[PDB]
Amino acid sequence: SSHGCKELENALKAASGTQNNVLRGEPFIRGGGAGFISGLSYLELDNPA
Amino acid sequence: GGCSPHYILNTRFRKPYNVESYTPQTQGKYEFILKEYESYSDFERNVTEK
Repeated sequence: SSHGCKELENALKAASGTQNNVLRGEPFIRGGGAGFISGLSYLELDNPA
Repeated sequence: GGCSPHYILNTRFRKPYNVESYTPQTQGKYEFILKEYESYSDFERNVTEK
């Protein structure tokens, strides 16, 4: 009797991820009291209006 | 001399003689920019022989 095995495994798990997140905005105001100008022109991201 | 009426809101001001205008030209400009970037890379390799 005689016997012989050859056995092989090869595995490749590549992966990747990316994310680009960009936000911009520019309130602009003319007229009105400078305190109300600054208080409104500051961009509230939850209410850009 | 002076003593021309000059107002801002309810307050009245005496303009200096040297000054041609001091006037509440009121304006505001805001700028917001936000740039978030992510990348990641993963590489697993296995080799087995028997």
